[PDB]
Amino acid sequence: EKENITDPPRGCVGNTNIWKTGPLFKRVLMSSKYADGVTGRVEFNEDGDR
Amino acid sequence: KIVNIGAVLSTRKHEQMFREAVNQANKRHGSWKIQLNATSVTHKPNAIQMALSVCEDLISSQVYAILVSHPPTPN
Amino acid sequence: LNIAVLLGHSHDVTERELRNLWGPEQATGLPLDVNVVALLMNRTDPKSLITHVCDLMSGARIHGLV
Amino acid sequence: GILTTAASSMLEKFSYIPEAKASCYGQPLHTLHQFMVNVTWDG
Ligand SMILES: *[C@@H]1O[C@H](CO)[C@@H](O)[C@H](O)[C@H]1NC(C)=O
Ligand SMILES: *[C@@H]1O[C@H](CO)[C@@H](O)[C@H](O)[C@H]1NC(C)=O
Ligand SMILES: *[C@@H]1O[C@H](CO)[C@@H](O)[C@H](O)[C@H]1NC(C)=O
Ligand SMILES: *[C@@H]1O[C@H](CO)[C@@H](O)[C@H](O)[C@H]1NC(C)=O
Ligand SMILES: *[C@@H]1O[C@H](CO)[C@@H](O)[C@H](O)[C@H]1NC(C)=O
Repeated sequence: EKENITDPPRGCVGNTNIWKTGPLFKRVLMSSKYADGVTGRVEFNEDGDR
Repeated sequence: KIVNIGAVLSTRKHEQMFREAVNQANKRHGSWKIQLNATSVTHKPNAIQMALSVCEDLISSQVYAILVSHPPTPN
Repeated sequence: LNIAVLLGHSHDVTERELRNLWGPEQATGLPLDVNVVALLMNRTDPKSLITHVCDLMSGARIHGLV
Repeated sequence: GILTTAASSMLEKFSYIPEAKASCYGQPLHTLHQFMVNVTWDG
């Protein structure tokens, strides 16, 4: 849904430049709020836990 | 376009429900142009060859999230 | 013992000075089977890192990684 | 110099210094990890 869609390239062939939207995708994982689940209401905290 | 999703995933029951969840992710999200593509790697007791399987199966796959789903290792 | 020194492209360092770095030196050489292997590598990606580490550990049992 | 000094000073302590792994495929008594804490070479 957001912009700057970048992809982690084939880093195993001649690529050492890091993926710049790494912390962006990690922040997307941080704001992962859910109310559905067999285990229950799953949501990541500031430490990335249940 | 297409998204590879890779996991340490060998015992075939979670192969089956993992492909089922791939189908469900393309089911409850409308008709958006994204597609999914599974990637499963198996057990290796030696973690060097675990990392070898990860690097020669997941870097070229361009995965976004990798899931380790095998606790009961004999080591 | 067998010790591997490997570099990339930092400081434009070649390998011939690394061949001549240990040879006439080390007057206090107590162990006999001591050899150095100097190498360069274009790619520092972890696939080739693990590959060359396994190649040098299989390469006549190198005991020291630099 | 640090590696050769630790190896030569451990050779006087323990005899069988070369103890390596064969290869990465196919699946500790005296190391220099706990030996070269006190090292000084070339002044
Ligand atoms: C992508 O991020 C940069 C800052 O890193 C921003 O300037 C830009 O507006 C974003 N996307 C584009 C190309 O509009
Ligand atoms: C909360 O506990 C209950 C009972 O086990 C169960 O629904 C689930 O384990 C947990 N999640 C939620 C929020 O229902
Ligand atoms: C999609 O999934 C299959 C599952 O085995 C995998 O083997 C394949 O590499 C993936 N698609 C392609 C053609 O990369
Ligand atoms: C590394 O590989 C690239 C692509 O083949 C080449 O352009 C470059 O000159 C190489 N660098 C060296 C000096 O090994
Ligand atoms: C240096 O450290 C080693 C560790 O085994 C020890 O045996 C040795 O006595 C130390 N040398 C001195 C006297 O500082």
